[PDB]
Amino acid sequence: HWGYGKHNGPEHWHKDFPIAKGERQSPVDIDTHTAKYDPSLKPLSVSYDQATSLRILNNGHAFNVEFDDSQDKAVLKGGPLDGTYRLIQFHFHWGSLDGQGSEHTVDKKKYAAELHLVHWNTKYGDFGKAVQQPDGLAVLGIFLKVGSAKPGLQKVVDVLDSIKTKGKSADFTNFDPRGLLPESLDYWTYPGSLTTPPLLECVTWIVLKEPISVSSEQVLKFRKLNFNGEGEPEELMVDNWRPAQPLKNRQIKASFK
Ligand SMILES: COc1cccc(N2C=Cc3cc(S(N)(=O)=O)sc3S2(=O)=O)c1
Ligand SMILES: [Hg+2]
Ligand SMILES: [Zn+2]
Repeated sequence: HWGYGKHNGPEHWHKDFPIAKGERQSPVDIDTHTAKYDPSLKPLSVSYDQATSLRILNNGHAFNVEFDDSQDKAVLKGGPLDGTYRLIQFHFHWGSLDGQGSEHTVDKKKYAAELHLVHWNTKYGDFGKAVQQPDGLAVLGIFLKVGSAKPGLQKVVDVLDSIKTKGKSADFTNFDPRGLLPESLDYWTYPGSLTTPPLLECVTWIVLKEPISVSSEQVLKFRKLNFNGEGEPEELMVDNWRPAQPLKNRQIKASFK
C-alpha cells in the first residue's frame, strides 16, 4: 500500500494512518541554536559486543539486517533512557542523490543517508508490546556523509546483490554493528515516532551529532536495490525517506554544549 511514490508517498499516509498528523511525529529538523544542552543527561551505553545478526532482507521499503533479540545480546542504555533497550534490527534511508536521504536534518541540512538501529524497551516483554508504549522504542540515528569508505559497511554492501528484489533475504550472520558507530557518542534527543507507517509514537530518538562517512560506491550499491518484487517492473529503491515534521510541543535536548 504505502510507499514513496507520488501516488502513495508520505503525503498520502494520513488517509490510512491518521497518526501521521499527530503530536510527536518524526523525523524533525534539528535546530542547533535552540536545542537545549541538558547537563543531567547521562552518556549513552551501547553494548553491541555480543550482538548476533541473522538475516538481511529487502522488504520493498528498505533492506533490514535483523538480530537475535531473545536475550540481552546487544543493548542500549544510559542517555535519556531508563531501562534496557534491545537491538532487533537496523536499516537505512537514502536518496537518489548525495544531497538527500537522511530523514532528520540538522539546521535544515540533509545527509546522504541515515542509519537507524532499532531497539525496544525490554520492560515490555516483546517487541509487539513495546510498540504500544510511549517509551517502547529507542532508535539510534546516525547520519552518513559521502567521503571515505566505511570498512564495517562493506560486508553489507557485498550481499546486496542477493537481495535485489522485494521479498528476498539472505543469511547474514556474525556481523558486528560496532563498525557502524562514529567515534563520539554525543547526541540530540527528543520524543518522536516511526518514520514509516504505522507511524507509531513510541520512539525516543537519539540522533548522534557525529556522522560516519561512506564512499560514493558504497552508497551507490544501495541505489541498485529494487522496491518491486522479482518478475514485476523494476523500481529503483531510492529516496525512501520522510520529510521533516513540525516539532510542535517538543524540545530537543543536547547531551553536549
Ligand atoms: C506494530 O508496528 C510494527 C511492527 C513490526 C515492525 C514495525 N516496524 C515498522 C516500521 C519502522 C520504521 C522504523 S524507523 N524508520 O522509524 O526507524 S523502525 C520500524 S519497525 O519497528 O521495524 C512496526
Ligand atoms: Hg506507542
Ligand atoms: Zn528508519
